[PDB]
Amino acid sequence: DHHTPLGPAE
Amino acid sequence: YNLALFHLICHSFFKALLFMSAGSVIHSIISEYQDIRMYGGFRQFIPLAYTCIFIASLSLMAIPGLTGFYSKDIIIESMYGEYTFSGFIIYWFALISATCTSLYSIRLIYYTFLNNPNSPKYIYINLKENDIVLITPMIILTILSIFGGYLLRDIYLGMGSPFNELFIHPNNLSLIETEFSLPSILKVLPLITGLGGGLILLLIYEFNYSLFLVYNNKNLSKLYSFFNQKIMFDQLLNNLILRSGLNIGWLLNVHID
Amino acid sequence: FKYVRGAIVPKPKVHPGYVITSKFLGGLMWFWIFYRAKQDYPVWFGLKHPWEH
Amino acid sequence: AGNPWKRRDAWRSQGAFTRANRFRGALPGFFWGLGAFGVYCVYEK
Amino acid sequence: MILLCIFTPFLGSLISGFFGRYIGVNSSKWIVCLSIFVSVVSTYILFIDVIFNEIEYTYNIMNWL
Amino acid sequence: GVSELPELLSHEEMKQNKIPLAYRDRCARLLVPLNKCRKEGWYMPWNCVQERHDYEQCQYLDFKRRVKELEEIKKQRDAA
Amino acid sequence: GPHLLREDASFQRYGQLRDNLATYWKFNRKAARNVFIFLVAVPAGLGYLAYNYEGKTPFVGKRRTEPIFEQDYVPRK
Amino acid sequence: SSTPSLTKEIIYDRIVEILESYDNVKQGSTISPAASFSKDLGLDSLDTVEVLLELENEFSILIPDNEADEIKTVQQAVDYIAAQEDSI
Amino acid sequence: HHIHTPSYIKPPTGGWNFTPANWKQNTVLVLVGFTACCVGLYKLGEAGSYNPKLKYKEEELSRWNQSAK
Amino acid sequence: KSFLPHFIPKNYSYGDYPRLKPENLQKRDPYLKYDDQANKRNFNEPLHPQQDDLDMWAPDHFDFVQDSIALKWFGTFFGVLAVFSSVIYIGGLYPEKPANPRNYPFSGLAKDLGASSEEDTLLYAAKIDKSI
Amino acid sequence: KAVVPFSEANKKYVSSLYRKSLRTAHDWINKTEFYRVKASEIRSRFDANKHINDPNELKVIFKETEALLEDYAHPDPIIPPCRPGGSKFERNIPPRVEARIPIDV
Amino acid sequence: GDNYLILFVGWEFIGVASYLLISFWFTRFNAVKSGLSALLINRFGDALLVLGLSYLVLVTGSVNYNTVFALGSYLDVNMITVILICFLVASMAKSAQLGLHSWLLLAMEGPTPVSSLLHAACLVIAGV
Ligand SMILES: CCCCCCCCCCCC(=O)OC[C@H](COP(=O)(O)OCC[N+](C)(C)C)OC(=O)CCCCCCCCCCC
Repeated sequence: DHHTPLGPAE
Repeated sequence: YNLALFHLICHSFFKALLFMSAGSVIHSIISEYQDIRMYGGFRQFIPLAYTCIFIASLSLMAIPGLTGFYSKDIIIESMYGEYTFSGFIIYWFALISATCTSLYSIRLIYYTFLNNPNSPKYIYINLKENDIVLITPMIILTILSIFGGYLLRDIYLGMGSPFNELFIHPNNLSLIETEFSLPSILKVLPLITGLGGGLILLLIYEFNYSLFLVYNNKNLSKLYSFFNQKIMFDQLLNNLILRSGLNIGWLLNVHID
Repeated sequence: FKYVRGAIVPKPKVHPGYVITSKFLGGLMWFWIFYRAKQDYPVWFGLKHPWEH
Repeated sequence: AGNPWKRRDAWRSQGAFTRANRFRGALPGFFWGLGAFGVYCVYEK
Repeated sequence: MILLCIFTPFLGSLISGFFGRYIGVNSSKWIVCLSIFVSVVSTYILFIDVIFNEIEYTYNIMNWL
Repeated sequence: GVSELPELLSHEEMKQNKIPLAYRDRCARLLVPLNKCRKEGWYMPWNCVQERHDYEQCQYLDFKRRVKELEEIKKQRDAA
Repeated sequence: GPHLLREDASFQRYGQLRDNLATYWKFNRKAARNVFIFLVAVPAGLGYLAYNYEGKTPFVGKRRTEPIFEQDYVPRK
Repeated sequence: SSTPSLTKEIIYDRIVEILESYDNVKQGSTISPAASFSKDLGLDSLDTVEVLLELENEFSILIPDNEADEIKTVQQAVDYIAAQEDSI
Repeated sequence: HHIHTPSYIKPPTGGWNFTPANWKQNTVLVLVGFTACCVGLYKLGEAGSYNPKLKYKEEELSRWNQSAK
Repeated sequence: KSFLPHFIPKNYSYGDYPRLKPENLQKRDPYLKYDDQANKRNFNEPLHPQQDDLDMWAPDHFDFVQDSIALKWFGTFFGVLAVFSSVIYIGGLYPEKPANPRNYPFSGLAKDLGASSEEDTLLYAAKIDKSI
Repeated sequence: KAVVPFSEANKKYVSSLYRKSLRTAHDWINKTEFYRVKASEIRSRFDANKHINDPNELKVIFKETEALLEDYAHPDPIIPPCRPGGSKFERNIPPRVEARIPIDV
Repeated sequence: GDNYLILFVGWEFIGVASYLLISFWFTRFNAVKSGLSALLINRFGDALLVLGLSYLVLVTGSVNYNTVFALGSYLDVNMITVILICFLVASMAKSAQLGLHSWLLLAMEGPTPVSSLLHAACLVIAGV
């Protein structure tokens, strides 16, 4: 899948 | 003004649908082509996209009973209802545009959906409809392109309906002679030319396509090239108006500053 | 996945939801055209005035 | 020879792309519109 | 009701413009769609009042020139 | 059931009914009920069918009156 | 600093020339034609439009004193 | 879901179908990845052009002249298609 | 997938498919923020708006025309 | 085939600045590698004195036909639409009005159209219904 | 430069000329069955001049060929979307991969 | 907007937003020059729209719809013609009528949702 990783907390 | 506002509202429905259903086809083909010459035989593989284009085109073509019919037929007939020199000239321009509307709608539908496949075989085994989020607005606009004009017609086109924001001078009221004085031949003339002309165009593609190999005839090639290059207007604008506009700045820069 | 050489493309296996929705919208349009034409073919084509019932 | 790609172009006019299949269903739900209209005409009576 | 129809899409523009980094791709799209829909329902409510009941609305924020 | 043009509305009754200027003519009497019916029925095509047909026929008679006038005008122009 | 721009000699030669076009300018017939157009001809054209209509356009609250629409219609046959 | 990517197995399959369906290939001529156009398949210069124009149409690309002249074996064609970001 | 260079390019709109780890937490705050003063728009609009066709009676306007005559 | 845009000098003299034939960079082969692929430029290529008129950022130069041919075709088109207009006007082929144009009571609604008194009737009046 | 028939530099010039001939046919003719007829007619015209020794004949033919190709050129050729000139060309180009150089400004 | 100046604020920012939407894929050289083309032709229409508003202030002293529309019958025909000729030129640029229609097909460089919006119930209808 794309499984776009999540970036750091903002 | 009342006819213009009503046709303005109706056009926003079935023209947004046509753009939406065009983007549906472009996404569905895995090569993401936008050239109808690389399309063909799409009707089965994406039947829902075809239906939206079909209904939207018929609405655009002012097919009787549809929303484009209640807003566009009256505008074209109002040109003849003016009974002035300019009104008569523009009636034929509008009539041809009405006929050309059917022609380029059928040509767009044939090349994309009804033609023999021009794309690779791999494209057609992967040609699938898009998700429901894409589909949902198209269905909502599809219904608006069927009924909407009939419901809203009396608000904007009804005789005597108060719309004082759109002021019409009493000397300029022509809605009545438009509605009562035109011949019955002109009431269906846009419908005959569009439907009759569209069928003739469709037959030539399917059965007698050798007439559309216009590269043979040099006069046809020049006439085809003139319109494909958009009356050569973009060339004239860039090569003459924009080039000389920038050259004036250069001459001022060189010979003055 | 595997590619099959020479095999022709048959009629597609379009999901039933796509086909039925397409035929409902198309049938809705054709019904409306026929329904409107029946009651307005004289009014539309100038063969009868709207008040001449 | 004559049309060297003739065997390659064959699929473009066979299967789903015959003249019958391409134009079959070109009017979406046309007879369903007549059928529902027919029911309306008979039910009105 | 009139301020809802006009300025709600402008709030959707700001949120996806400056807070897009903080709410992510998925929620930014739908919150903007939420702001436009509020303008849709507000417009339809005003359409009945204006066209069918001959009611005009006017909100004068402040002087410009 | 409109056979001939109705009696003309007075100037004051046109101002009271806020009739559009372009429609302050021989048929303004039949327009007052129709615009009253149109507003109540949300201008829907099925609501005020009879009142709409009556007013449309009135403009048809006003039109045919203007057809007769132009024939009359041409006769004076032809014979002068 | 750390020379973050990759200096291009042809860019520098081209840019240096565009700044120094005045050195090579010659007041020949071509230059004289453009000087006359930009500094004499065009200012004269605007010069005569400005003083021709100096105080000749009282357009504040200008009224209509003539009818717009014709009263009678005359057929063309 | 879109087309499930494009691996060299699919690229080779869609290339063999071109050569199998191109009768100008000399009789016999086993179609192998290391097979050349001129020698193994007996294709001259103009026939090589026709094969590579069907190649660019199959994967929906446009092949430059500087790179079509260097495509002389099936494997070199397969490697070229896989080396194109927009081959579909 | 690709390389988005997200180490130092952090625009207000996100920069190439940016969804922070705590996106659910922030989304509720923004939805609360959006809803809170969306009602504020409604409360202001109902107070400030008016009907310009009902501010002056037709009898008041007849006197204006005659007096200005 | 391919021709340079207008206002491009055939010669120039700017001291020791290199003299080169003007090359419209918009026409360069886009399948070649460049140090600046978007601009189709290699590093340290000499620039024409008016290179800003002969690169990507300059207005696009359409060259399918010559400008005169495009201008001749452009005039030919609108000339037909003017001959068609002129044939009908001089011959008077447009239809006559089927009815006398609309007229209104109250001296053509003169009072309702901002007329003050009898001196300004025809100034503001619409077409007058002479038949009461 | 002069033309030497049967040379390597002649097998690339004719091959490219044949590509532009077929592509122009493809742009003009949008039906596959009709394109094959025109594609074969173009090829047979190449076969007729295939065995020519005299360069003074080839340069007359080569100059004439470009006259036909330029005259028959489609004003709106078919271009793949991600190729130069396509509808998706240069769309969402991935950014350059290079470490940022810090500066004190 | 209750007056023409407020209309002009929306008129300009439609062109601003159309510029950013057409050139949304700004690494594409074609989309970048198409966004500029749409902005500059519309800004040509804006320059005529400003002149019409300046002439409206000169003749009527106001830009409010309620004031200007009450005076329509009593104003000089030439003054009325000048203002609306300026409005006509501005209308051609946004509605892509002949003469200022070249940007319309360049606007296809934007994403299809932009086309579905700009060309249906938006900028192309502002001139109308
Ligand atoms: C009526 C007034 C409206 C005010 C509020 C509107 C929303 C504000 C959006 C701010 C965030 C933003 O767009 O700027 C930040 C984004 C960043 O790009 P990204 O999508 O994060 O991709 C990141 C990938 N890069 C790095 C390749 C882009 O854009 C840009 O730098 C793109 C350059 C154009 C600048 C756009 C400025 C628009 C200002 C409008 C002028 C009137």
